[PDB]
Amino acid sequence: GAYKYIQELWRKKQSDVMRFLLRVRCWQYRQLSALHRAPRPTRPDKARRLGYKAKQGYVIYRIRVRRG
Amino acid sequence: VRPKVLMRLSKTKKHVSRAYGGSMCAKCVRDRIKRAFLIEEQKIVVKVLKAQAQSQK
Amino acid sequence: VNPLFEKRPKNFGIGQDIQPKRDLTRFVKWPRYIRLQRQRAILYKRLKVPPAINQFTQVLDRQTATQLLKLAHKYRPETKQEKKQRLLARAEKKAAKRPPVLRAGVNTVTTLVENKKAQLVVIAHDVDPIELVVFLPALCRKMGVPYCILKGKARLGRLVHRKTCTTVAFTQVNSEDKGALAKLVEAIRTNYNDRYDEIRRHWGGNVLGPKSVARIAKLEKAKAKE
Amino acid sequence: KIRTSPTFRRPKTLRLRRQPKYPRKSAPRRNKLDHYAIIKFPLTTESAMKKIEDNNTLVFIVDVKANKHQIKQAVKKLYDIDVAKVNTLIRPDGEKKAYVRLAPDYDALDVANKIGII
Amino acid sequence: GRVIRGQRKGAGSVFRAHVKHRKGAARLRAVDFAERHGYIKGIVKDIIHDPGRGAPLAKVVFRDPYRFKKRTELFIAAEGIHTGQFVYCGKKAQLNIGNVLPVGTMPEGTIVCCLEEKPGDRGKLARASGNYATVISHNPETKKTRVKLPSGSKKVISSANRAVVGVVAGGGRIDKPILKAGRAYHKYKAKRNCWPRVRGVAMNPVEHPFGGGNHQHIGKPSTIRRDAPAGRKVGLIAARRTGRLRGT
RNA sequence: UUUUCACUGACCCGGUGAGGCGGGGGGGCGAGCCGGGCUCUCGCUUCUGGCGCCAAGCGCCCGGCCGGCCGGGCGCGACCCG
RNA sequence: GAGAUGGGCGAGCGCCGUUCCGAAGGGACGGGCGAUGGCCUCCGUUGCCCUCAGCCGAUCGAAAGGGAGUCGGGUUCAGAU
Ligand SMILES: [Mg+2]
Ligand SMILES: [Mg+2]
Ligand SMILES: [Mg+2]
Ligand SMILES: [Mg+2]
Ligand SMILES: [Mg+2]
Ligand SMILES: [Mg+2]
Ligand SMILES: [Mg+2]
Repeated sequence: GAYKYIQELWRKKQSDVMRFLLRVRCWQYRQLSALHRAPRPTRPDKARRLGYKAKQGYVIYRIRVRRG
Repeated sequence: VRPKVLMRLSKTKKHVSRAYGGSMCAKCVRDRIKRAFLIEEQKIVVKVLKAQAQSQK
Repeated sequence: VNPLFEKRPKNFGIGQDIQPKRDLTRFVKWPRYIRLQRQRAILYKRLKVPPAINQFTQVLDRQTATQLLKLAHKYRPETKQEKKQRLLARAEKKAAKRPPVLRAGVNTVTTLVENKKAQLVVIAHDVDPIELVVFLPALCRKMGVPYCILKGKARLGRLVHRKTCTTVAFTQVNSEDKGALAKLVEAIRTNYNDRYDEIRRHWGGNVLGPKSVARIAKLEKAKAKE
Repeated sequence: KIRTSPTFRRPKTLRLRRQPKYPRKSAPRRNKLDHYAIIKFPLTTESAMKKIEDNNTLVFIVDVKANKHQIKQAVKKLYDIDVAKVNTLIRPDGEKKAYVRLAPDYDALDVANKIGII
Repeated sequence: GRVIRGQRKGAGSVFRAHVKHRKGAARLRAVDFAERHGYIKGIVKDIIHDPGRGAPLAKVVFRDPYRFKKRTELFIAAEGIHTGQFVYCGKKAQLNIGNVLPVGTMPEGTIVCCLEEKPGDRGKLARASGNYATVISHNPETKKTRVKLPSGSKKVISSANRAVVGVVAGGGRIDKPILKAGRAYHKYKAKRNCWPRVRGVAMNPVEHPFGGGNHQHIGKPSTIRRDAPAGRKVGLIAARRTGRLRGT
């Protein structure tokens, strides 16, 4: 299953691959607004293990919180 | 008359029979005509002198 | 011709005559979403893309892609209406073999790869989280099965009757297609499986803008002159 | 196509028109402000009598939601007479008095006789 | 204690400027292709006085080079400009009073008014009555020039920014002494509510760090440090020196 | 590890109705070199309180009625790539 | 001067902000396409395409400011341009 591989990728957040991904995604979400609807979950494995299913009636909202 | 009274009035009473009639005084109208003609004439002169100089060079 | 007819040329000098309506598409204030989706590509050109992602840019050439698609067209999964017809036919025959087919889906393909039941693997290059398939080429190389990168998850999902599919795999083929498949497999293996060392050490990106490189070229040319 | 303006405007899209799969309400409401409910009773004071005798007018008290057009139509419907003009005011009590002048060929005395005020 | 008035001035309740009868913000022409490469000419139509500003303003009419219109702009009037004059804005407009052109093309020693502090800013420096700036020297590489501001400071700016040629009109306004509080009152009524200044020593200690005492005396050094909190930072603010000047 | 210099892609400032930005071609003027090429420059508006938009013209297609009459489309004019 | 939408901030009720980080126009001289009524003449109501098009920002804010248009005589007990 690919979900386990994705799990270890997201556990290895410190590598150069994940550093590139987090940099790019953070820049993009920063350009976007503070409250918008994501068409798809960015981490399907994590959403699924939190309780998400690819059905009708499930929605994902990507939102930004000022830090500190 | 007041601005909204001019709806009732007719065009003849509102303006005068001339170019720019009822919008600019006759003095400045004739000055504008003379200015236009003289500027065009000097433009022709400058063009012909420039072309003659270019031909000479 | 009428002597009245005469050209009236327009002089578009500075401050002389009103400029014509020319193309302004390079200076339009585009909306935010267009601006974002273009600047993301610009940053992908700018930043040094790690090889794990850069490997998806080097893609299968057009002729081999066409041959792969025309071979795979013979094994598209059946449609819902075809399955309904098969259900009616089997009910009729009972009241009166499983042919080989493409295996679509990243989980199916990865389990087939790690079980060694796939004769080649087709991978999309533009999965919008790349991490769904970024691991796959290394897995396929280690297990030995050949793998290829095909331009377009949309065209890949056209084979199945779905909007999009990330990856598909050939598990088994037919006698009339063994030779064509073998030739395709060997071409793909030469291009992808055997080059994996420089694929894995091939960094990407790290290219400057056109104006930047132009001014650097001007500077170096001046330096070379003196 | 080439762009001639440096601005981007939202393109005009097709706006489809409402077709309800079922009416929101079961039936249209009943007009509760009809001719009978718009006129309450005619005044019978000395001022009213003087007006009906002299100015050929009829004095009525109507409800506060009536306008001159509705009052004129209601008088025409109820009493089968022609109406020239209507004056209206709201009394300090809250009722809205109406002065209804009739066409010159009707007689306000006769209209009052038939309506029942005298 | 209580919040002092210099500290109250920040909220701008009754201390905002009076700007109803002002005629607009005086700005230079916007940067475009025409003035970046060549030049365009505009007619001077009126010379107006706006409230609150000593220098007069000029209303200059240009024609749009991209569509059939006429663009009207309000400038800081330089000395000697008259209505009906022609003024030329651009990179290659000849150097004479009234015209605006970048400081990178004028010869050194040129007197300049309504200088532009950064390119595109449309004029920020030397725009009060009777003031001007002077081009000092050019740096052909790095595209920078040195100018002398009316306060005497020498500043380095990019040579790609425009600037009016000449000196701002209305010089010597300070020469005439205001003789009466009436004239002073009329002066500051057109600017803001700040005129009738009340001394700190005349106040109460709850109201000012100087107020109080049986004698009107400050009672503490008038020079306060730069890093003093608001409500204490009064007097001579971080004075390098004090007293009557003796020499330069 | 640090100092300086340099770059731009995060980040920040300004202007605009985000209207001509960077290269290459083309053309004019000289200068130096033997009709040809190389380096450099510029490309159209400064006597006057006037006017200036909604293309003239050229080339190529097609439509309608009877070579004649009416009415359309495309490109150049307004260089090409980013 | 007050005040929404966008945006930003805020544990939160909400606040800042008034053109500022918005794809901010539902209009039209006119031509064509397709349907309709009126003696389908010519026009009108029309849906689409072609073409044209900036607002200083929704909205509130004066019975002394801006703001077309009524005067004379008579009449009641108490109302009169
Ligand atoms: Mg007249
Ligand atoms: Mg005061
Ligand atoms: Mg005291
Ligand atoms: Mg104290
Ligand atoms: Mg508010
Ligand atoms: Mg009023
Ligand atoms: Mg009034």
